Amino acid sequence: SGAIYVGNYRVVNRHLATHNDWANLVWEDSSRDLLVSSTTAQGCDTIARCDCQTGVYYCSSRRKHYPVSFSKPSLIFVEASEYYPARYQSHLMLAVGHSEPGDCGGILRCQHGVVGIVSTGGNGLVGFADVRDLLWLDE
Ligand SMILES: COc1ccccc1[C@H](N)C(=O)N1CCC[C@H](C(N)=O)C1
Ligand SMILES: [Zn+2]
Repeated sequence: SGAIYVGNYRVVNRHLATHNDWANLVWEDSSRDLLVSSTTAQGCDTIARCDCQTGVYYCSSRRKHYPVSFSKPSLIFVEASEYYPARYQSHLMLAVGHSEPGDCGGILRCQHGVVGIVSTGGNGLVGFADVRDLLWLDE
């Protein structure tokens, strides 16, 4: 679990969105596994606006933050899970690192701010849903 809180927005994995998220919906995209809802209080996270390929992510199944090198956002085939059939997920970046299903939502960040959140994993890989192209999150 986990979310990004920027301005009056809450960014979560679409597959983990709550009923309150759907009832206060701003935008959602199943192909990216992202959903954004509106919040009453203002958030403290800042979104990175860069092309960094190194950063640090939070792994809840280890209570640890790990530094990683990650690929550029791309269209990647993701195997069938209990939340989605086997499909191509877009705007996804891969890194070598530990992940388990409940790790989705953990933040990946670089020197400029938040880059994205954990969305996929398995076999010593972790995939992050990028949010750096969503310029409207800052307005
Ligand atoms: C962090 O997730 C994992 C980590 C290790 C092993 C396996 C997993 C998950 N079975 C996983 O990859 N997904 C399940 C949740 C939906 C994901 C998606 N965005 O399509 C795919
Ligand atoms: Zn950066």
